[PDB]
Amino acid sequence: RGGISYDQLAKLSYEKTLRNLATQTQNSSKQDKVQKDTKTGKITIADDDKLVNKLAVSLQSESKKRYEARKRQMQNAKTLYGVESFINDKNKQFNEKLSRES
Amino acid sequence: ADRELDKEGVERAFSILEDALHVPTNPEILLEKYKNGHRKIPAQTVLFNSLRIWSKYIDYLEAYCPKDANSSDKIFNKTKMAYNTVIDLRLITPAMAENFALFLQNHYEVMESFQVYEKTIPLFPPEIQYELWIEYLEVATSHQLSSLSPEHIRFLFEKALKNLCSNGIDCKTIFIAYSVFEERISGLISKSIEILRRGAVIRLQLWRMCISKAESTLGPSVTRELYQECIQKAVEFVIKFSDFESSIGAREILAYGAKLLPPSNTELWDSFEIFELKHGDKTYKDMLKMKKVLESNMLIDSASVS
Amino acid sequence: YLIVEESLNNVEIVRSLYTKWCSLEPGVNAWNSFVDFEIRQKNWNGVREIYSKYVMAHPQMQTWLKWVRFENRHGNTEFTRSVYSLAIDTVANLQNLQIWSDMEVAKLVNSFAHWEAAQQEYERSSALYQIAIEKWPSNQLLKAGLLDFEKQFGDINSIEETISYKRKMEYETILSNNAYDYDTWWLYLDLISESFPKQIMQTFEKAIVDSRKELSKNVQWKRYIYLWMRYVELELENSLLEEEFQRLIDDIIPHKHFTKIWLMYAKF
Repeated sequence: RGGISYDQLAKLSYEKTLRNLATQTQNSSKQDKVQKDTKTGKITIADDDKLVNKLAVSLQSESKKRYEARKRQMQNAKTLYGVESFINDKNKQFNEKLSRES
Repeated sequence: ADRELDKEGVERAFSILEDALHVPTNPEILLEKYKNGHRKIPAQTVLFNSLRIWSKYIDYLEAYCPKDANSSDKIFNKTKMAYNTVIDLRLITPAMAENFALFLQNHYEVMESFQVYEKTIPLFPPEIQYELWIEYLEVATSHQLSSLSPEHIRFLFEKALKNLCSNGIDCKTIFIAYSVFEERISGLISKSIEILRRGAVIRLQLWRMCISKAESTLGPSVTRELYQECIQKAVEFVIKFSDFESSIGAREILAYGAKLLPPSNTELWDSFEIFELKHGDKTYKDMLKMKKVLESNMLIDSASVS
Repeated sequence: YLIVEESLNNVEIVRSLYTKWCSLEPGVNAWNSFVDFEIRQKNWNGVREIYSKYVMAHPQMQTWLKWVRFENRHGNTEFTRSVYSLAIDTVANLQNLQIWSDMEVAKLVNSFAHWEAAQQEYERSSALYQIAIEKWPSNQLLKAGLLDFEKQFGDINSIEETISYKRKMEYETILSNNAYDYDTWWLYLDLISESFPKQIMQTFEKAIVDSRKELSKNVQWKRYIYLWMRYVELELENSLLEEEFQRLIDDIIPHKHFTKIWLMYAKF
């Protein structure tokens, strides 16, 4: 059983992002350089303006999904348990932590 | 295929169906690129994978081959390569793996049908291997053409019996088939330690009881060891079996009645056991009444504990 | 770093990144994602260069057998046996380093042989079992994995030749462990009288009658007696009958020279 180590979970989240990137290339199919400076050691890479927007929007959208999934998990966490007496949200939150330890 | 089989020859029915089954170079890549392909890659390329296509192709071959084929014929060489291609494509169902091994045994290719069981058991998970090991071990011991050495048949059991009880199956028959055949070819009662292992794996009471009958035929020295080991709801049944062994060959039996009644709740069947041991004599209703007195007192002690 | 440059379709920057990352010897998660990267890019000549380096960074059979699962996925027969020839020589070349176990080298010999069975060359499947057992006489797993290859692909006399050896080693190791199990002797002798006939066949019959006191024991000697008798015999018979016999010696003198050896054995 066990938890997943940070090497495997980095690998699994790497594979999920590759599969999602693969379906974005599949969906883009269905719907239809390096220059180093001489003066400085600085390096310049030509990019399309697309796929930089697409990465930025994807990182924003994944952040939205994880935010709202945790926010909905917040909603369930403060609506499920009501047996034990508490004082505030942080009481029920800490006594959920003690229930997790059992 | 079916319209052409009636109108034209089965050779015409093969030839239109041969064009379905070209295994081109690599089935692993084509199967995966089809599954990963989002409806763009046709199933024309991965048409070989379909089991339904192979079974009714083969059933034309196995119907068209004569009753005496003897491996000289083209068709028996053709249906064997078409059967072996299904195993190499690995799309073979266990009822279909029996139909090929049965196929070779009718046409006197018995010693190659043991290869057929050998290739496939590895591929299948247990709870299905148990039905192949019955048909494989039975051909080894019963079929008349199979001339396998008695150390080779004993290899086929104790490779299976060790492997198959390791994953964990009751294995009631294989123990008995390794128990029954030991007299017909070897002819000594090594049967017990071969069948003791059924009783002490790591139904089982129904394997232990029939054989402890069997050594009372041979010799009482190897009975009494089992009577000890038999007792070490299910526990109560084992105690009853020990009492029966004592009757066959009485104080040890009564003390055993105590050991069993003390093994576990209810104990009336044990009372039937001691009563049977008393009844077996052709001495005085004194030890018996004393026995019922001891049992009743023990029941009163149990009531006090409760 | 990778999935951003994957997202920008900069395939030459993830390739330059992976060449550096696999130079620092990080672990099998990096290489396996680097061989999965070239499969995406179809660079078949490049991914074959990786497994050349990947077996040198992680020398173990699950990296070598991963490379033959790569080649047998594509069906190139000329490339697959070249990897198979490189994998089995490196075990032989680097035998003294002791980095592949007995169970570990058995996976290479079996996956070499079962591939050669599918390539219809049974004589190469068969001969490598002999070189591996001789090259390694120590590992029983390669010897036992030799047998399952003969069971599937061999002709019946060859299986019975090899079966007789595994039964020989397994009957030998029980009798060395368990002292007096007289029913395994009456098969272990008949293992050697049936299929092993030779100097060993006579020798065990000495080694058995060494082990022979029970009612359960002494009839085994009766077996060795006739096993000797079917083929000295009087001399061993007097040595065993010494267990004790005044009536026997008087019975012996009246019917030893008078009547036979069978009469002599009747006293025993």
